[PDB]
Amino acid sequence: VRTIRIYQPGEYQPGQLLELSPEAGQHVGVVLRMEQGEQLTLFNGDNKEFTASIERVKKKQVFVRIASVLEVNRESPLKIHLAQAISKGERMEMVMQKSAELGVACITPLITERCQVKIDKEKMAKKMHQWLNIIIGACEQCGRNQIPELRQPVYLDQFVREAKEHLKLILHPAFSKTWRDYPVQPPDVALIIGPEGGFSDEEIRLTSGHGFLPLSLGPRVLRTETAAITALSVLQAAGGDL
Amino acid sequence: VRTIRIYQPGEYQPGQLLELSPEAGQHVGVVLRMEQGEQLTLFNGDNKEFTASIERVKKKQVFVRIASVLEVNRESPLKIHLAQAISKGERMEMVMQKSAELGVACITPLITERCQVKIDKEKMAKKMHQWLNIIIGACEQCGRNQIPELRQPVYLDQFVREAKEHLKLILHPAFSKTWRDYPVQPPDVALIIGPEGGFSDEEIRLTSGHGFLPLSLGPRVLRTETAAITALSVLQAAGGDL
Ligand SMILES: C[S@@+](CC[C@H](N)C(=O)[O-])C[C@H]1O[C@@H](n2cnc3c(N)ncnc32)[C@H](O)[C@@H]1O
Ligand SMILES: C[S@@+](CC[C@H](N)C(=O)[O-])C[C@H]1O[C@@H](n2cnc3c(N)ncnc32)[C@H](O)[C@@H]1O
Repeated sequence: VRTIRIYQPGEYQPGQLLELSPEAGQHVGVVLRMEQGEQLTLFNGDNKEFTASIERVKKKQVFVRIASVLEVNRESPLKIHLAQAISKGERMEMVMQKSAELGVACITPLITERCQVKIDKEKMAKKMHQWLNIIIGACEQCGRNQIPELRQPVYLDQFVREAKEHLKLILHPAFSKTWRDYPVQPPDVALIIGPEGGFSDEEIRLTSGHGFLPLSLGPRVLRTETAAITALSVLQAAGGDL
Repeated sequence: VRTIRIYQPGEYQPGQLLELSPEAGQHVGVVLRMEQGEQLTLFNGDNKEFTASIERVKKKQVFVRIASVLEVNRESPLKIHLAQAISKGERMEMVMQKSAELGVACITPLITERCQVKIDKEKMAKKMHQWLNIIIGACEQCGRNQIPELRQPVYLDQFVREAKEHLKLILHPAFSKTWRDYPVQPPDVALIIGPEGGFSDEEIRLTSGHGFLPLSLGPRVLRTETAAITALSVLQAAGGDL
């Protein structure tokens, strides 16, 4: 059995008793049901890991004894900024979880013409909150000791205007080329993946106007959430740490 | 936009009047509520797309008239054999779907040491039916006109003994070799992926001894079902049609 990893930002040092955050301590003592003397690895989002053991469980609060600090970085050298068309429900959560597993540096939810979602300020905020916790959960899972940035949703126009990454790719069949036709390598990539219905010709004219080049992923139509993970897999395997 | 795709095995020809299989009629007649006169693209599993029109719908009996046949092959030239350790519930469903979207040729459900599944012949024949249907659904969605082969569950020990693919790979986070260290090319490749708990040292011992060579997918630990998506994406990108 592997050791449990818990996100706990902030600075602290070995030998120090730490009171776990509300969510951290509620994860450990309540959800995981762990007891005094059990072991834990904490990470702070800054690429450090802290070995620890549970000493006192008082209600939902959890106190942990730090054993040692170690600098452990599992980031890819290829920084990909995913711009993912918003899908309803579980598929978007799937993308949030697995794109973090695949080293994604930064995620922008994208509102595009053929997205089928209701854009409510209250609703969007809840989604953003839920998405960030899924990301942190995936980072506890996969070993990343730095949380990827989850940026506020923007329309296609804004994102394509502000995009400054050195390689800029959109998943779209027309005039597309495979990963071998592009210079996939650090520093960074902007990657647009669209909604189930795809993109309008006007949207392609706008993205193509701002330097986004068309990338294919084989002759089979991939689902929207499949396409994110496949695209990240292929780009990391080409010019990252896969 | 594009016509609804329905898997319909068997032999049939342009100009025939054809009664759809019960599951196909259920899908067309009840789920999708399709009307007489609407169009279907049937595929029989032999890289043929039949254009047909719905001539009568009576609950879940559906009769179509075949108009034309077109040979259309969306199979990867790399034949990948995924042997996926069996995981709980919806994780394995994701593997079946994504791997068919990704062009997998053959799937073997795999029983490894740390799998936590009750070996029940009633459960397992049922589960094999549910996995098959997820696969078939995936070919309908993604455009494969040929169903991947779904084999019976076998234990790791037997699978590794019997494997005959020209390139054999075992996926484990504590490896360092990447896809670039191997001749990933036709005809075929066998790939072994572990459960949520991974492989034991004994299993790594066993598979290495039977010629499965070590493959890593970067320094982050992927969920069992993420690893199937990433591994197939990378292998199709390297030697298939991605
Ligand atoms: C990834 S798809 C999202 C929709 C997905 N089919 C679903 O069910 O949710 C978004 C757009 O990406 C494009 N796309 C999908 N697979 C592709 C591929 N293999 N090569 C190039 N573009 C692709 C398609 O044009 C699609 O309209
Ligand atoms: C959740 S992982 C198993 C974790 C477990 N603690 C272990 O490593 O022994 C499930 C499967 O995904 C595959 N996998 C996950 N990350 C991988 C990586 N970075 N490189 C190669 N295989 C990986 C392995 O085949 C593993 O058995």
